[PDB]
Amino acid sequence: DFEEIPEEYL
Amino acid sequence: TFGSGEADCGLRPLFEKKSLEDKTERELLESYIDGR
Amino acid sequence: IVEGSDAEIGMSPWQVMLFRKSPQELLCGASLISDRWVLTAAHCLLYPPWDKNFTENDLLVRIGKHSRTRYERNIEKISMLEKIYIHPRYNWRENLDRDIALMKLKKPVAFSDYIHPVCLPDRETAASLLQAGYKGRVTGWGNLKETWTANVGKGQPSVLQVVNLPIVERPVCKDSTRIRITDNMFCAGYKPDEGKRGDACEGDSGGPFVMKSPFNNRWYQMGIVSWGEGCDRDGKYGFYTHVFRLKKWIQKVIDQFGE
Ligand SMILES: *C(=O)[C@H](CCCCC(=N)N)[C@H]1c2ccc(-c3cccc(OC)c3)cc2C[C@@H]1O
Repeated sequence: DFEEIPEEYL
Repeated sequence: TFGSGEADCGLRPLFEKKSLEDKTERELLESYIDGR
Repeated sequence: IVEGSDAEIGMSPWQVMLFRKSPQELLCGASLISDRWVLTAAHCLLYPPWDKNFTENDLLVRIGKHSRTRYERNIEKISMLEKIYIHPRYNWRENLDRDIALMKLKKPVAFSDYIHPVCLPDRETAASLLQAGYKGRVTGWGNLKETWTANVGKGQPSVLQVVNLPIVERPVCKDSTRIRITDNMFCAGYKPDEGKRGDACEGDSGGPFVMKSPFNNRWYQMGIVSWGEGCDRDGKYGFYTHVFRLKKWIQKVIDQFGE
């Protein structure tokens, strides 16, 4: 449901 | 140190710091035995 | 939030989203109390009956938000956790007494128009403001309608919602429920007669109950959204962790490291 966040946050 | 830094706490950049009120904060303040 | 409305922008710049990072979901609300410390409910992280047990690497904190589901590209800040602290006497076996937890962020957030900490109360702010009949304010991105009984009528909000609720007398609180109520809790909400409605609901746990002081115009966090039976059910009330009664542990842990 959430928009995709930047992969430096994972 | 001051608080945990702040010190600045609880004053919102877009409201208290510009002397602007939000839409419902009057309801809160009026329940505090109104005040005067 | 049930029967609330949309927050204004920058209305609650201490609101935090607790977000898990696979599957991507909102867990809970939370609040920013300094540049490095977030306050939430312990049950957001740790609840053995339901095999819930999050650690730091399971979670992201998101700060500065308004939209529930958008990545708010030049506005929100996402942060990682370095340490979770739960109250050592949180009572998940019985009644969620001492429902509190501190999170240390890996590195400090910068403040902005959208990101700004709330104050914690002192003795005289607590004494004066925590009185039955006085209204506080609750915010969050939780359900709009009852979900431990999953609902329609709209479901989930697009934007941060707000509701203002009265504190209720301790006897009416204790007489509304079969759960044993402690001094570390208070309840809030409108009575069946009073005409007005409103409540927190699922997805809202962990977030702030705040009041504004009439003496110095600052916002103080008086409670954490903790528990309640249903959402907005008549003759039921929301329960909140009493932030002032647990402030020594808060200080204790942010003084011990404390760096
Ligand atoms: C958190 O998101 C959610 C709801 C908090 C707001 C509820 C409200 N004010 N109506 C959590 C919730 C709610 C209730 C319980 C519960 C019910 C009865 C007895 C309990 O033990 C004391 C708990 C549990 C929870 C966990 C949800 O995450």
